[PDB]
Amino acid sequence: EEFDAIKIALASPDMIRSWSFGEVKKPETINYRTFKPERDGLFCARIFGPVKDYECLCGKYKRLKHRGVICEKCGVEVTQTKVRRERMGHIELASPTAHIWFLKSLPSRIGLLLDMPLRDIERVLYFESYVVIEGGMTNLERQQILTEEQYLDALEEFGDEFDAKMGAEAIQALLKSMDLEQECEQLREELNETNSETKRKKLTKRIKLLEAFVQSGNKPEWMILTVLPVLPPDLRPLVPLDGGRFATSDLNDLYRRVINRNNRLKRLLDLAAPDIIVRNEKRMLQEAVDALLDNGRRGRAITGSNKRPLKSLADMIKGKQGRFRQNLLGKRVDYSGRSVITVGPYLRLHQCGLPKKMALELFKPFIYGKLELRGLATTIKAAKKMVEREEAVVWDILDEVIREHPVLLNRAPTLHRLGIQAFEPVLIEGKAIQLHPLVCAAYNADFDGDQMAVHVPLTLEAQLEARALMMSTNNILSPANGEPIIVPSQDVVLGLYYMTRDCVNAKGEGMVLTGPKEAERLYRSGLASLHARVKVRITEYEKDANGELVAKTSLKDTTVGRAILWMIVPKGLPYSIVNQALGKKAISKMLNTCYRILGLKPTVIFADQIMYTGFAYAARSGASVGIDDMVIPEKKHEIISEAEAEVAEIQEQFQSGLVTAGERYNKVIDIWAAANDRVSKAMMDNLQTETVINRDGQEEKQVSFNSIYMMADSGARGSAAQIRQLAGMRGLMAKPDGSIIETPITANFREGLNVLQYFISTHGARKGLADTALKTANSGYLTRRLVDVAQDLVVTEDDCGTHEGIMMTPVIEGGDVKEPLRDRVLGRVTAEDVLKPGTADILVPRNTLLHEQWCDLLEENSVDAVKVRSVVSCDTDFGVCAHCYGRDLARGHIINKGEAIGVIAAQSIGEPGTQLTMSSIQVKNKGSIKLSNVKSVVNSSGKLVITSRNTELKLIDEFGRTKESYKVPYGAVLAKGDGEQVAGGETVANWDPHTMPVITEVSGFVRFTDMIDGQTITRQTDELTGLSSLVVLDSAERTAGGKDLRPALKIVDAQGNDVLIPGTDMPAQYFLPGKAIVQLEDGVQISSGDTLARIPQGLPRVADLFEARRPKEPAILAEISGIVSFGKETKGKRRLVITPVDGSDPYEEMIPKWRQLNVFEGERVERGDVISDGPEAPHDILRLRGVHAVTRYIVNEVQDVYRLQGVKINDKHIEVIVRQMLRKATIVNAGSSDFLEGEQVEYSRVKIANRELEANGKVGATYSRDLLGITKASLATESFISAASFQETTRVLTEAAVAGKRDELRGLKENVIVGRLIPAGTGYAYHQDRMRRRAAG
Amino acid sequence: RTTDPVRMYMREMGTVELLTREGEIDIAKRIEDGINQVQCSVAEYPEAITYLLEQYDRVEAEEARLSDLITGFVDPNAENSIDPELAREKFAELRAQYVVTRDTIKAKGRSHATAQEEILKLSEVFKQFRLVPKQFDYLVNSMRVMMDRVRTQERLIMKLCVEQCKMPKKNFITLFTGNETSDTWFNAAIAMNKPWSEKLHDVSEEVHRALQKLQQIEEETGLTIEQVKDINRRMSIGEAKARRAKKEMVEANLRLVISIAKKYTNRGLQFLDLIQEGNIGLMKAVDKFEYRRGYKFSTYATWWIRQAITRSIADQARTIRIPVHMIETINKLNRISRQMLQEMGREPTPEELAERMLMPEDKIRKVLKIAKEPISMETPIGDDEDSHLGDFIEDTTLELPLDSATTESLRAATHDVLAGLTAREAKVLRMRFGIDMNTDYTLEEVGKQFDVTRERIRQIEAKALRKLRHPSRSEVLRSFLDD
Ligand SMILES: [Mg+2]
Ligand SMILES: [Zn+2]
Ligand SMILES: [Zn+2]
Repeated sequence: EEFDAIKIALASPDMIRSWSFGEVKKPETINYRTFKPERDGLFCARIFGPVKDYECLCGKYKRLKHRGVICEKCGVEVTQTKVRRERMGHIELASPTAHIWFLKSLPSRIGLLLDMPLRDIERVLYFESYVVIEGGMTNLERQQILTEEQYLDALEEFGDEFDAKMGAEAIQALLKSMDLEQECEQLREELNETNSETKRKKLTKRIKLLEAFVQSGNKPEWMILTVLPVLPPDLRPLVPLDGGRFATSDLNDLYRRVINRNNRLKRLLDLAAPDIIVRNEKRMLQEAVDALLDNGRRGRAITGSNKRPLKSLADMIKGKQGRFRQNLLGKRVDYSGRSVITVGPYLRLHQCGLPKKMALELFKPFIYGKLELRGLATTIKAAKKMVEREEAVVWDILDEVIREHPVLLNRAPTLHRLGIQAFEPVLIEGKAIQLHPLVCAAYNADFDGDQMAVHVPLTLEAQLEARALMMSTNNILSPANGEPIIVPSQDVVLGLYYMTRDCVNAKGEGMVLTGPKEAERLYRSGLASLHARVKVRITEYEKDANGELVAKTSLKDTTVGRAILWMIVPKGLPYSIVNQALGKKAISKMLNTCYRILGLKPTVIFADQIMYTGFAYAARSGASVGIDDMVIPEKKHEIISEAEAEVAEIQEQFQSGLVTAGERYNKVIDIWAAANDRVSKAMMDNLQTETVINRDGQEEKQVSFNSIYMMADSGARGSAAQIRQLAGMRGLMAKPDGSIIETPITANFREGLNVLQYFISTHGARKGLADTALKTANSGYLTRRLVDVAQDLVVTEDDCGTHEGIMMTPVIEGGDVKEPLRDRVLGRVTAEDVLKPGTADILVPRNTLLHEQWCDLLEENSVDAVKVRSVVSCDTDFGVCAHCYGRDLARGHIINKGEAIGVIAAQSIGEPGTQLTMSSIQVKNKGSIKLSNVKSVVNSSGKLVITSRNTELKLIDEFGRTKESYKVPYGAVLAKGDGEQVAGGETVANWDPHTMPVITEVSGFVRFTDMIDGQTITRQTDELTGLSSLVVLDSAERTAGGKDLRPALKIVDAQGNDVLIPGTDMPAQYFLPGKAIVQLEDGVQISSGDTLARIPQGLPRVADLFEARRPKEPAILAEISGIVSFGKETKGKRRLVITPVDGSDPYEEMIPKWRQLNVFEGERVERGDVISDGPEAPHDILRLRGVHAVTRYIVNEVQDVYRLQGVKINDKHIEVIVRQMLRKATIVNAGSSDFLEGEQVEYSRVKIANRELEANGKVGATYSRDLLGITKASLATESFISAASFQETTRVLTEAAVAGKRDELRGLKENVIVGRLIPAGTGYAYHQDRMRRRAAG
Repeated sequence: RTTDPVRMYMREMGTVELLTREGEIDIAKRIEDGINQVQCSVAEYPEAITYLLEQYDRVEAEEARLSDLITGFVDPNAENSIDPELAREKFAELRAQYVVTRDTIKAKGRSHATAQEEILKLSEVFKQFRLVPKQFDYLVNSMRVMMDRVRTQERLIMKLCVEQCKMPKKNFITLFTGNETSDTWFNAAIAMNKPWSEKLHDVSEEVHRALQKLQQIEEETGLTIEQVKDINRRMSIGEAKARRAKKEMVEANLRLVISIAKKYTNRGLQFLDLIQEGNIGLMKAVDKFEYRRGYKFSTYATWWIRQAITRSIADQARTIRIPVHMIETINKLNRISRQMLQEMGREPTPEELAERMLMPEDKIRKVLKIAKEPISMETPIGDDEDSHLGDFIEDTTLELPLDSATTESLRAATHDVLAGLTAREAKVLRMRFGIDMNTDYTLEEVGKQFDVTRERIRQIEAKALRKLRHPSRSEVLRSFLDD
């Protein structure tokens, strides 16, 4: 069985000769009584193989007396009956025909080769016109079409000296004529002549085709076909039912029609007819052929009596009911079952309820072997009927076996890895699996009708895999982010909040105990309040010594509950930690810190006991919701009366006709929103602390004892808006239009809706519901795409010895920190030695793990930037090291190599999203201020104003780490300078949000030069004031006389000389586009910082983001540094006269100046400086920038997207899929291989790592790096089988076939589909054994 | 951008219109002319005439029949139930023109006018005999090949001489067509004193030897050479005539063809298949038609095509072939059902029609069991696209690992039991039934390998039962008793 690799190829004719047993004949099947095959047809036993034991069709030859005899009555043979499925017959052809995939798909492969278009070839091969096989007289030409009548002209003209024909035969002759060599050298040559772009591309295309056929050895004449295989029956069967009424394939008629039409054809070739019918028949032939190959491709599709079209061969390989997705990747399985699911509250972590008969059914051969071992059921039939008796020993044995035999657990959707688990069995008297409740989380499951299913660890390898990997102890932190996933959900947390609580009210205040035990004596004797602060001693511990506990006791005035709750503490911990009412977040950090500090099991056991005590006390705690908990505040009516009077006033205004309707819309909607807010304040203050309870004092209040509020405060259920829904008016309503309604709701659920109000609720209700139904497909589609890219990657290595990657800095901008740079680093490994602001204090030797000792040790330090051996900066051929990744989250340690990184990345990423679609500047506080890469000016007011748009202001703290960062317009007006100290709450910045200022940093007289009324401009003289200038019109409105003359008001000295840009020799006057209208007159002065002019006025988003979708409106960038001016004057678009400092000027491109410009016609930029506005292209960024810019860009982008919904995932998940979007770099020079072609950046980095190495200095070729859209990148891959499995398979088949492709079974998909072990993780070891075996031969 | 060759062929037959009513008779005239002129090609022959009474007395002397052949042979058109008396008349006169023609073809040679017209009379007395089926065609295959042999010798010598010589061809043909018997041309070519012809002159003995087997076939075939050389072309032309002329008629009535076809293009099969078979039935109506009957041609092929269609759909058109007899009786059934419905107002029972159809309920219920068609695995009997019917079937042939364990534990116990047996008999019991072998040994061979005794072996069968059956090892068998 065992084999190394696979290889595609064309089927040569002699290959079917080499596969064949017999040409076929008449198509009939059986005798309407004797339901038995006829011969040389479709179910002929003779050639595919025999049906029964050693019998001919009549029964003449049998018994092995006639061992090898073929029956001379029927020509029927003697053998076993398995070879049916390995053999294939064949059929010879009366004509030749061509294969369709080499025709009809994009680039033709055949006329492509020939430089003859398709429809030409059609018109030949629909048999409607002839065409020159060969210009015998070169008077006519090879590849020359000659109509049925023009052919005649040439015919009676010449006769002999041409070959000019029609049909597959002519094409055979031609392809058989043409050489590969001469064309190939001549193509390579005359490329040199004019390698114009489309031309050169086409040259390359055909050249490749040529040398491909050369080197594969595949032949073009074998494109044409004269023998065709045949399929065996049982893939196309014919089978009965009770009525003697059968069932058949979609296919058998295809062969039936085909063979019959051949029969007709040959029959009519015996007879020397006109070729008209010959044509008609053979067109029916090719019809039947290519419809077999693809029914519903070419013509009106073919149906039976069904009127459903008939399934092609191709269809069976294709879509989801294609093989790959239907029965090769997902599969029915033996030894499994399913169930409704209920809880086991009392259970332990490892345990799972198990309806015993399920295991009974499932653990059959175990106990049968066990009874032959015991011999009570000596034989097996005895075992069956004894099983059937229900002997108690059956169950004794079954408990005996089921011990330590672990099991699997499956809910659907198994969206991420934790949607299935593996527990130990425990049996139960019922048909209802129990489970440990807390893990509804990972399943997102609930006891409302959900279901689950099971699978069996038969092999011990699976047994142990299970027990070590999917034992629940293993996996309790998410691998995506570092939180526990066993958060105690709703009731437990609440009973907890009840206990650990501090009334003043109940009783028993200000006494002393030795420890919590006698408080239990009280409380279980029922003597003290439990949520009641009272003095007592404790004795806690701490491992302050080198992992050695530090014992001591002392007092606390603590609640009785908290005192008791200490009792479970495992011996490391303070009492301060247990000094509050323990928000759900609190419990999270509890379990966190326990695991962080001790290890797993104390936290485990702690957790179980916590669940248990929660059950106990929340059963004790007393809990109900009712109608008197539901309280509405009183001061609500007259607020609504105020609203009524005010809307009546605004009604009177709109009646009067002063105020408009949309104004009024915003007015009314805002004031209703304010009313809702006031009601919210009312109800919250009237509920949360509504409770006045007195202890040894007149009056005092504390947190409420109402059920509803404590449900809200625990985070178990409820929320302030939800309580508003039941109690208050809940906001307002958007109709399905997307509008928002003017009259919100008045009453609540407590009072009772209106007819209309609920009728109105309906709209947005159904809206959100259809969204509930219909956002998920996006997620699954997305998900399988993502993983389809990224399976191939697994850790290669431990250290790649590589060099620095990207820098790490926090994301605090807009407000405060949004990822602590602490948190950014977490588990990562440096790029380099790294020091402290106390300088020259290195702590990594270029790389260490960075654990919370380091994280806090350097949170002390005010360092705020570090670099890391990046995911992408890694350089291993075929994968990576482990260092460049760092730490396993869900473990909590550096990965040991050999595990799939892509899969968990996508499960991290796409799992959550299912839910997740659903002027001036003002300092807040005091601190230093930083503005860099800045050219600005002390304006005429005495403050800084920008001349370099790149600048943005920051609020730096007094230390130096930024508090805020905010953009600032070009030439905006400040009240402050850089690197100063200024009070919080101050509007430093100001600008008209419509102006785009034209500040003059030169100071000087102004004169009306270059510019004339109505010519380049208008002259508008303000009716308002009296002071104006020459008033510049827009692109269109100026009269075209001076629209080819860039208008420029001009600055000069007294002498009329242009005031140079001070310090530079560049003159300083402004070429004015529209809206830059100046306020001063001729002869007047501007100063430094003086405006001459003022210039007035989602989920699929992320789909576009990672797809590398490239927008419609680029905010384009400076291709190269140096000065620039504008280009040709708008034949559709204007252009851009580049002028480098020292390079070459000519590069210009179209500009829509209908979309605003940023730079002006005498203004300089640096390369990579933005020029237009809108969105931009990342492709340009990579084309211009390196890696870190764009990398950082999109990671920040989409992390902000999901962090809107408050969703936390680490970066490397993102960093890694990027490198799979860069599997290719396009070449620059040549000499190694061909000139440019997009080739593996990996293999590029090899050949340069060999060829530019001492092989040469360089023969080879520089390159540029290439992006690929994920869905195309996937396809654009070495392996084809993966590429055959998900999308656009057919063309992939062809493209592999043409070239003699040969896969090598490295990928996950590749080695799964073959039924081999993984080349990674578990079978990593075995596979690398195979690796160094092949190394070892 | 039309993709449907329906349009192609309706358009391109659209080229040709209907040509009738003398073209009917004028293709007929050209073709009967070609026929009678191939028979004039037959009127000419040399010794080749040693043909007619040979292969005709071939069929006479052995009691010439009146089954299929003479339904093929002469049966003249009257512009019958063959008489056994007129046959015996016809087996006497033909022998006379033959024999009186032989010596008169040997009298001075062949160019003789009275003899020539007596051979034209020999044709005339042959020309009462129609141009009738296969043995004629076989008697003509004779000529089809004898011509090709003549041309084979041409090809051979044209190669050998003209491809080699390659300048000298003029004088060769001249002196050769001139002399043709003796080697008087060679030295006539070589009077011009050609040294390379002297070099070849050593091989002249073999050159006229290469002419010997040239002239050998002359005896081996027996030609008047010019005569056959005319006869071949004459009949070739009498063929070509019809081969052209009929195609006109064929292109004519394509619209009758397609029209009649598109009655039984109910959804029975398909357009063009009916159309093709109609072309067939036509072309066979074309081979046979008489204008002489004086009727419109349409009627004729309207029969012929109808036949062809009517049974081609019955042959094909199903995944189940049904022979025609069932088809016919199904037509009986379906028609009579409807009359009985009108008569009844309701569905008649299998018995009522067992009476009226005139056959018994056996065949009724029988045929009723038969007449339905296969129903296509890929149907989604799952109304939603979840289950195409192909899934729910069972695989009822293969195997049970449970029964595998059953039979394996069995055979294990079998041989474990056979271990406790007599050695003299152990061997026997192995080979007697074929245990542990591909074999089947039961008898005399054993008699010679071991002992000729045969029925004391039977007594030892009784022995072994007694050794075993009496509860000694029965208990382990009895667990397989339930099998
Ligand atoms: Mg549910
Ligand atoms: Zn047989
Ligand atoms: Zn690495």
